[PDB]
Amino acid sequence: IIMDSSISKQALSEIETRHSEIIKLENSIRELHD
Amino acid sequence: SADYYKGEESNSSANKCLLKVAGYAAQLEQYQKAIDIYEQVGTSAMDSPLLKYSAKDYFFKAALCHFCIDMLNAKLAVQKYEELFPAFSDSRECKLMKKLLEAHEEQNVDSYTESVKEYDSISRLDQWLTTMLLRIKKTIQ
Repeated sequence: IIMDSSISKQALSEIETRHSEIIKLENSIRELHD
Repeated sequence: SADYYKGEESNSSANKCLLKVAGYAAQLEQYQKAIDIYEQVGTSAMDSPLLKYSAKDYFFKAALCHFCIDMLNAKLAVQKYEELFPAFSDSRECKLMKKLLEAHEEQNVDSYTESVKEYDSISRLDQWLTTMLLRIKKTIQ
């Protein structure tokens, strides 16, 4: 009636440019370079 | 004023004046003058390094003016522009134009509306651009 269990975790490929810096790319492309 | 500047060798001011007058006229005037002036200013600009990186916008304006007349001539204009300006093909403007013309030929209002909305999500539209897009949309039938 007992079974101890182990776990395995995974990391996340955190991306600086997947949101809020695509808007910053636009602010760098459409605004700064314009 | 553009004539005076051109005769005085002032190239930049004459170019800006011609572009402004053509852009203003296209809204309420026959689009042949707009097409001619846009093509001429693009021809002047591409050789120079000043507006070479932004001549895509002028070609986009000329192509949009062509589209407001008909579609076949718009296809011929875009293929001529890309043949003369190979760097225009990979431009996102060309992809947007291709999707727009495919939707218009397919007579699918939803596809065109979602394409324009997707384009507007990035960047931002202008009063003139929105007006021209609506005008071409109205005559979809």
